[PDB]
Amino acid sequence: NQSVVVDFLLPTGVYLNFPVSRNANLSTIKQLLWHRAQYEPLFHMLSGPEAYVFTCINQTAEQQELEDEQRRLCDVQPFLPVLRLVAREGDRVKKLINSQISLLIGKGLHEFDSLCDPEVNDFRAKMCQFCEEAAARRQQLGWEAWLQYSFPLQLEPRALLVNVKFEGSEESFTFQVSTKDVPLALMACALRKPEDYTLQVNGRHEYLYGSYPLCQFQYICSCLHSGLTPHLTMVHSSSILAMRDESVSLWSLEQPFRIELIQGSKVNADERMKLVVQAGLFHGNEMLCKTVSSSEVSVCSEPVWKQRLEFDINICDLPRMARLCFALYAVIEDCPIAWANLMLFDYKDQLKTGERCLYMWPSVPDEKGELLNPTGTVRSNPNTDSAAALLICLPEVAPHPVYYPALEKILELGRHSEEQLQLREILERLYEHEKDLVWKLRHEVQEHFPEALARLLLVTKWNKHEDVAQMLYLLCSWPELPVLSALELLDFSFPDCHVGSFAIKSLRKLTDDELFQYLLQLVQVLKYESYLDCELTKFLLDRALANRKIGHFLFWHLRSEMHVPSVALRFGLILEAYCRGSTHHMKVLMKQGEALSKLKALNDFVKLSSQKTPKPQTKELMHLCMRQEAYLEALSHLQSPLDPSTLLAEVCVEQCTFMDSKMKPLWIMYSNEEAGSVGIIFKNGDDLRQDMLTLQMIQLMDVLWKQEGLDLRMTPYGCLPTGDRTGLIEVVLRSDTIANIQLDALLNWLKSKNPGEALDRAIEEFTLSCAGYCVATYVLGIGDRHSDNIMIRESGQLFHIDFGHFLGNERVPFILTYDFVHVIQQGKTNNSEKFERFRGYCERAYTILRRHGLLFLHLFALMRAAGLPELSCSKDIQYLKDSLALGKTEEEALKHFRVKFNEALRESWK
Amino acid sequence: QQDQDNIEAVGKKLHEYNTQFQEKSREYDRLYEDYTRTSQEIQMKRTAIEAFNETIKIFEEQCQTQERYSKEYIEKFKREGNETEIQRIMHNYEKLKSRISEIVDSRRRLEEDLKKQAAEYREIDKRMNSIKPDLIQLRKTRDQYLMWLTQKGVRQKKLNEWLG
Ligand SMILES: C[C@@H]1C[C@H]1C(=O)N1CCN(c2cnc(C#N)c(-c3cnn(C)c3)n2)C[C@H]1C
Repeated sequence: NQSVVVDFLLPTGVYLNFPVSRNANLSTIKQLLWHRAQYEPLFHMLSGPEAYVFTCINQTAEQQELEDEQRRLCDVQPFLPVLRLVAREGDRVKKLINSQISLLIGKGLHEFDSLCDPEVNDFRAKMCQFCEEAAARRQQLGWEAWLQYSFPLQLEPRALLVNVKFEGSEESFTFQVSTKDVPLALMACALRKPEDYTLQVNGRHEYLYGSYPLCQFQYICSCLHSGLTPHLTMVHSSSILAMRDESVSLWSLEQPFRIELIQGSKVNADERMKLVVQAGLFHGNEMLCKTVSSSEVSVCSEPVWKQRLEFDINICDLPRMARLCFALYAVIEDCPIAWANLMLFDYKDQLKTGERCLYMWPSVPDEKGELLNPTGTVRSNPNTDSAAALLICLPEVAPHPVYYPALEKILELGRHSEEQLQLREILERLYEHEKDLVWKLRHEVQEHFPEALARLLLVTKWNKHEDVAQMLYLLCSWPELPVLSALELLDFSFPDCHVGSFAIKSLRKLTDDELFQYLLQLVQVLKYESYLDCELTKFLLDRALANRKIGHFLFWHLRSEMHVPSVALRFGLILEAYCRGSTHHMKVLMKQGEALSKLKALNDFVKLSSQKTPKPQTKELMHLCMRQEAYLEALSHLQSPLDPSTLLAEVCVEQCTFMDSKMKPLWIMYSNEEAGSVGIIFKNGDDLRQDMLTLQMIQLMDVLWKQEGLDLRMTPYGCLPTGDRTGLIEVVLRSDTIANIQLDALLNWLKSKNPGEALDRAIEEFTLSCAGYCVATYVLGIGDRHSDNIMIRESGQLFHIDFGHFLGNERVPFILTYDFVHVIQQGKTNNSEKFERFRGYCERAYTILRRHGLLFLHLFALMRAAGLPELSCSKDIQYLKDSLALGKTEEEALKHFRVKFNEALRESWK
Repeated sequence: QQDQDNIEAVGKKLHEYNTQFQEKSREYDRLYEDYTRTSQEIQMKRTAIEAFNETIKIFEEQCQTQERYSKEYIEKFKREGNETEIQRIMHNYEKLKSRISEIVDSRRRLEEDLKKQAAEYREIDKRMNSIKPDLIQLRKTRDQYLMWLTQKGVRQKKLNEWLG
């Protein structure tokens, strides 16, 4: 159906109800309204149309002043078709952004207010002021610095021609220049008919500037290796400005910690069984004391216990990050029902008192099968209406409220307070005796073994406050550790705020490029955080506000988990903050979000139709939907989510199609005549997070290899989770799967796509890439590699897709495919000279990844936060240790790789 | 001092218990989809009801406005003869009031469905909690029989063919 009846509430109290078209923009609807209103009472008292703004209840239940009246009613997408007229005046810049944030992040901002939580309110106040301030500061600065913010350099870790021109001009100047020419030198040569200019790769938001040769830029590096002439535009400093605009101490409470277990609520269990609340205190993973249990009360919905639960720890001993943990069980005279964790101190360092209602999370029966879940989040279950709950009460310790001591008083306990031979063996390579031996010589560990900080934090006895003060004292004067060490300190094992702060302190030296390689791991680590305001969140926000690309990918990493109850709140408040400091970038992300929403609607139609009717008819019926104004315009002209410097201009509906997978991915083709025919895959139905990690890691290996002078011709293509079982993959053109090329044939295919002397290049491309993706898939433990999920490029390059399983999920052998060896050896039975060079590439590659082994171990260890099926424990991590042989010498490891290699060559024949 | 069947017979049971496990695992995972799905559907109803409240709030602000605005005005149409312009205003207001009744009725209907879906949620969660003890016991039995045959010295290839 085309038209919908809209209710119109006029400001005189008058009510009009008439039909309008879904496609009609608000500007038009106001005209129709005014035309009907003239024949209704009290019309003479209204002002003119432009005195008023439409108002509706949007999809997230918030009121929205509809200021942009060029938007279609179907895109505005109100809850009920009800439009109210109110006055334009009022500070509607604040109003506009608050509305636009609510739709952008998923969760509506009123849901933060509704919680009646100070922690939330103070986070929202402090972080939004911080972000708004940095954006105001950004605006005053120069065009050069703004260009650094908006379009940061894309660099790579002899002479050819270059096509130069200026903006708004048909003519273009071609001329010869060298590789080592800095960009400014080229602009001087272009001034032929300098520092008030910058070059742009036309058809793209990628610019060339700073003291770096042309070869270091990716666009040039891309064009040189291909053997092509670059195309550029000169742009004035004035033109970038057009872009730029539009009172009692805790240590005297020696009385054992206890709590009152009052009630359970909304419990769902088998009535024959009986309920037990098990409980325990924790610091990180380690227990602070023995776990106590309630009496076996019989199963009902609303069980009542009313028991004190005395723990074997004094209130003075409780560390800052003390974590009371509950598990509800159903017993026969064992089923874990639910669990919930609670921090004993609040965000203001105050020891919590009084009643507390923990809405519990359901237990998932896992392989470890522990009693309690001390790793799980502190956040209450969002489903307060239906979820089970535990009513408990933390007792009144004193008439005054009591805080955990300040750093001045922590350091004051530090101010009060032959052997080395045993310690070196332990650190320079822990059990009962050894843990004490480290603790005695804790001062020597700071002095001669600063890298051993992490080991030392674990030997610290966090359930006695004397120990805790001494460790913190050392920590405050602990020398700055390298990034690699700091990554380990973000892991859940180290829950204390002073450790967190030290880790972040050491990460501030990260360049934006390097920080991009770890951004995903850093996002997941936020799930381990206790409080909303934390050092990591401010760090991530700092870097997002200073760099638009980092800001972009921060947004999507957080946005794509807004469906997950456990993180919705924490991630929402950060996204709100980011947006307020990036109002300029909000507008870009709005457009992507809507494009994404059309694709979801579009895919769902294809899913349904393909079940019934055949492919060619479904292909044309897809196109019909895409031709619609709202669809075509929303999918057209937007910066790619996969890389915002890429520009998705004109959607080519004829080339647009879908693929034959179970979830039926959409294949969307674009065109930009300024550039040169980009495309994307919209996957909706499966989880893509595991594919991204795998690609991020292969990309990291490529970077790691390239630094040591080894380019293995990889294809590090984009992959981006955008939402609930939803994401994008960057299309790589002039490439098909080996299965399709095969329907002998590979070498024929390369012959046809690389005629004459170009075939020798294409084999070298194939050899180099086959090496990297052989080592990569071995190291990461990616089995199930067949011609349906491996792809060749016309250039010669091999690459891998649909990384479903990894880390052995039994040990995956190193794998050489006969078909690839045949191509490596140039179609011969025996070409030892070529095949030896190929063996050397694998061995070199594999050698370099061992050199950076701990980096992989640390990055993976933090991904255990994400809770992927195939990365949940030490066994998954251990796989990488054994694949990289990190417990061997460099030569021992390399001899086992050769034995793996040689037996994979033997296995290839059969 | 330490108080705590043929190999083929224990291997036959290892095949069985692993099957019974994998069935029960697939069952629990089906319920956990329903749990997670229904959790999402309930949150959507819990904010759709908020959108009904915020709409019904706006219609009632309109009614307040209709009375305050017309009270100070309508006396002029009475003294200046226009009984017809009075009657226009009132019919237009009864037309507003009549519309609120539809919106309230549709909010009632949603509130009814979310009452039903909250009962479904709790039932799904209940059925998961009577599958958990079966599942965990089948896990631990399966693992006991593996430990037994490994100690007895059964070849890794033989254990693999029993496991599925
Ligand atoms: C136009 C025609 C309908 C489409 C079709 O059926 N095709 C055959 C399979 N194919 C695929 C399949 N999966 C992926 C992934 N994931 C990619 C892919 C492309 N680039 N990248 C980085 C992955 N390519 C190539 C394509 C031509």
